[PDB]
Amino acid sequence: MIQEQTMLNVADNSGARRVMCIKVLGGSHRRYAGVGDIIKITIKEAIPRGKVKKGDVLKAVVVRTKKGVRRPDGSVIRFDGNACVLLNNNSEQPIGTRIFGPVTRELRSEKFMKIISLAPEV
Amino acid sequence: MIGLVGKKVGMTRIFTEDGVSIPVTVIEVEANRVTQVKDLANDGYRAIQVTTGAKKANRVTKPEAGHFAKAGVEAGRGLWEFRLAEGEEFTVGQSISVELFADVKKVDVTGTSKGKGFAGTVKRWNFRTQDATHGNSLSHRVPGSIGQNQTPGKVFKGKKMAGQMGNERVTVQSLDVVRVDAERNLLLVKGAVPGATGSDLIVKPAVKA
Amino acid sequence: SNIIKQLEQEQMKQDVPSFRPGDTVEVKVWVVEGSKKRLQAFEGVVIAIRNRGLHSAFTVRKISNGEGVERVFQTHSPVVDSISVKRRGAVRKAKLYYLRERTGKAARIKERLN
Amino acid sequence: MRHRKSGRQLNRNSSHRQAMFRNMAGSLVRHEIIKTTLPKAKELRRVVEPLITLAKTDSVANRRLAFARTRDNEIVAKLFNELGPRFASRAGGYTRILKCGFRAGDNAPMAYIELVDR
Amino acid sequence: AVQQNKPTRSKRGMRRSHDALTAVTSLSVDKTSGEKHLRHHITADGYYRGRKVIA
Amino acid sequence: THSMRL
RNA sequence: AGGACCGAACCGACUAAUGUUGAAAAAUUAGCGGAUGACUUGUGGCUGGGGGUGAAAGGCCAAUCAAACCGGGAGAUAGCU
RNA sequence: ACACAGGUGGUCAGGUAGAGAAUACCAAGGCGCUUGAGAGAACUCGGGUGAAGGAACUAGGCAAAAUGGUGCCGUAACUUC
RNA sequence: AAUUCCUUGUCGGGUAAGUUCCGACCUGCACGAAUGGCGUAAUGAUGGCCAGGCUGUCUCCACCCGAGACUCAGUGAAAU
RNA sequence: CGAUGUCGGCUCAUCACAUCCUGGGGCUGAAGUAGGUCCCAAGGGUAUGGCUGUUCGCCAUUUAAAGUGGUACGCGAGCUGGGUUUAGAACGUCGUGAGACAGUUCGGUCCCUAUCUGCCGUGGGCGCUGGAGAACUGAGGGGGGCUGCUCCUAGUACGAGAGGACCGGAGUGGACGCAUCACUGGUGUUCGGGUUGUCAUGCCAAUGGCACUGCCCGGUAGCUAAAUGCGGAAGAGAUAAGUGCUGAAAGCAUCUAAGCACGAAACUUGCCCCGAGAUGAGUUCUCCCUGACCCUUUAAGGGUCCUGAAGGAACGUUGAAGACGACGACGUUGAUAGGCCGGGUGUGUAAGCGCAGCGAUGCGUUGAGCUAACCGGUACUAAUGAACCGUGAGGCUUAACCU
Repeated sequence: MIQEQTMLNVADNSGARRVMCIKVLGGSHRRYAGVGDIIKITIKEAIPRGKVKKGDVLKAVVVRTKKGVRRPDGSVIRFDGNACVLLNNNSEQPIGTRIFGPVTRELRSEKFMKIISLAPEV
Repeated sequence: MIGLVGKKVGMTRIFTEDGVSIPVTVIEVEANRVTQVKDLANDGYRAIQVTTGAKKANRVTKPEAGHFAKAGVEAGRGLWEFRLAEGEEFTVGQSISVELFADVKKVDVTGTSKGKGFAGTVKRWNFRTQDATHGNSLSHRVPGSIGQNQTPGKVFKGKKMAGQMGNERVTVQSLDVVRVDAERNLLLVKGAVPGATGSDLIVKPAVKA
Repeated sequence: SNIIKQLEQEQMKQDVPSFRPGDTVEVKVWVVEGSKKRLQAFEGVVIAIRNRGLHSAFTVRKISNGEGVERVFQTHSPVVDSISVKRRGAVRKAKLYYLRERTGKAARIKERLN
Repeated sequence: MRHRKSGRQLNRNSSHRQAMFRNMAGSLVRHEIIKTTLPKAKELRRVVEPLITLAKTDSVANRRLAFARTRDNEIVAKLFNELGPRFASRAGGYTRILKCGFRAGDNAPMAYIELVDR
Repeated sequence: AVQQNKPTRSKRGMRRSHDALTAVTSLSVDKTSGEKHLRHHITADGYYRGRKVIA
Repeated sequence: THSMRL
């Protein structure tokens, strides 16, 4: 349940420490973003040597949500802190070479298979 | 074909072996004994009249008791009628059991929903509440405006306003029938059917198939 | 009624081990990746048990690599395989959400030794 | 919307409602019959019958529980010395509601509540 | 929130047509004392269903 | 006095 | 020491909600400002209508104020209703 | 104008905690506020809590939420020192 | 600019985006030196803006607790 | 002008079509993808923020698309009150001045208990031609009608290559709506526990009152959304723009004049709901009443006595039904409500007693004690015999049959 003006932690190491969601992409009037959802973000805090600089507008995918994900047996997986992986604007591939923290098995599709290959837990 | 009349007894969930937990509603579909067969001769249309359960011996009035004991059935709670689509015959007195849904794949369930009573427009019609701070005066969940001005000069019929919500007949359509248990007269459907636990449900095969 | 409890007793498993809040527990669950099925272990701390018969669940909290993960488990679902109660906790509450508040050395609990 | 709910509000908050039921249960136990309104008497049934249930098993913890419910030692004395042995064969239903006209002052439906001994 | 012109006595009586009191159908006769009382109410004499409960 | 049509 | 600080009584009246044929012809509730002073209050005096008084708003002068209230010119006058 | 939620000066002032005449609970003392009984709809009033988010609301962080005591450590620009 | 019409002047900062804010330039419609000019520490129930915390303000409302509204008995207005 | 409250925002809308998107076509300087332009089409949909009082606009990021208008520039007896438009004050300018400014700037009381129409719900009376209990047909009315992305065909058709489909299918989303709590949660001042201050129960222990539920921590049932199932359609008929077939008038040609077939989310149905007050008041099934006599203007008459039937209403216990009515269940030939019993659930190892220690406290008894609305049972208590209303075969005329 990431909406507009939600501050997200950043799972990869593109350089952003903390970003802000500015639109949940896909569909008109859409409210929220889950783990399998692309959003547009802007960067509020960056690392001084990183790739992305503070004040850029690009895209991310959510990887951890405090609202969680509900598996088909009814089980929920509620992380602590909302987290995203920064993607490119039109390439839609991750800008990081590594990924911190665990991610979710319901992210497993081709491009995010390239994401979860770097992931230490799925 | 026809439908069957059952009683809602709670919701449960079926754990299938692959992992997926199907949340089911249990419908105890008892034996429906046919009471009257309406045909083209007397009625100008063809339909059957069924009953289920059993009332007490003295609660049944004399007209109902004569109607039941006219043809071979014992008195149950309420009479119902299904409209017999062109080529099916059910003899008077025949108990119809639940394997009719052991044939079929999808089901629509008709019931009287739970009554919320006199509900306001925010609950009844999903109206957006007015701004709950910023100066608002006795007007948070009020409906707002209900008409334009002098040119209509009247509220149009079918205006969404506060009123009785619930306690009406609604039909939920195309539910997956999960299990037909003839040994305990259980019918289990996937999803939420209308009504409180105990209200009568009319269970038909799905027509939007 | 007698029907719903009957279907619940039909669905439930006969074997499920006895644990309480505070118990450090490994749960092993089935996962699928196409045709290939796999077992995966989740070791954490039981911080909530919701007893309802068939609908019983339990919440296991595990501090993963940097982060805090939390998973509820349907206790009678077939997606779980084993619940090995590794360590026994000595709390005196039934729900332990202050561990969701706490981190680190403040988030540890003494052993039961009943 | 009160579906499948119990407990009457009686136009009193929970402190007033609990204190009034404590006082009314003390009056019914002490006098063996009192006269009140009708819905107050029905909720008084729901209050005062678990005390006579508690009065059957005599123990120090039961005396202290019945003290926590009544806050009068005369009431727990009369309970555990009279209504414990008197109702020990009876299982449930120690009180009887009899409707007695209407109140003169405001036209309120009156009723007697008594124990089943008299 | 005020009337535009006065309502007639005709429209007054029509509204008060539903204000009419309903009398009780009948009272009961107790088995022993034989005095009249409401249904399911104790008598003014204190009898109820053949049983004196209150002096 | 905001109700007056000045 | 202080027209010093925090804060009760006390004096005030910044904001919001309620009240709007009010509980009240200016209040209540929760917060708010001053609170040893150019403070506040009791009691008694003095200033009176083109006059008083005014840390000045045309403010206040008995619920009345760009000239009070009462009685009198006076049945003013009204090309207006 | 009311048996009116307003106004009105001085004197006395106990306990426990508290810096305190604050505030909480009590004493002496005095009251339950001159319509009540049910029910437990919309909506309005006074509140309590709220997943995920956290000013995206709005003229405006208005209102609510939060901060809040004592002791010690520590404390920047600027300054009329 | 409490002054500036044209006008949201133009440039820079803050913002993903800033007719308001901050710093500048002067083209001052129509500043300007006791009807004072320009700075100014402290103050302010003062006007404008930004940040942290915090939140039902809001996304989007949900439930609960009391007082009215509702029903019953007594009394019993009002504008129009 | 003995008053028609005005800009913007909010809430709620509704219509027109001069159509933004979706739908169907003609022409193209239409190879494809994508466009352009024009015709038909109103069923549904038609952003969120920054700035500004703003509408508008500019910008950012989307979307299938972010339509143009009417409705007192819809909407203040529905809310706000930023602008504007009272009284204070100030700036610039004009004036000797009082003052003034479609020039700014700061601040500044938004009243009303709904009689009638209208609308949303909900009943009482009477009618429907003897009365009653049910089940329906269905005139009519209402609701719903949105759409993306990915895959397959197929990287084929087309195209130098870049690129890249029509038609048809399958899945998975967004927004919307209905339903329900099985799950995930919220609430849970009626359940359990911790804990601060104080008062009381004589005191210790243990409890209780008050302090916003004192502050808190979990939480049953209900209710609910963020949770979970479902749905928009496929199909049919008649069409619009358009496309044709045969075909004369006009020996040819020609979609039209005679005739025939296609053709859209629009129209009528199909789906869901209300629905015989549909006064045109319908249909079917069942039950119930099978008495004597008087009077007078012997009339669809009035009266007396006896019987009150089916059934209804009242009364009570009440309900996941409810403002009140209504609706549903039950009334002892009985599980309707309370209690009681067992379980479930919640909280976390009660009180007393024993032991350890100087004591706070710990351990054993002990996953104890207490458990609201849940579940299955149980007549222990209250649902009293009854009385009340409702009658006694139900008009005339004509037709077709049967004694």
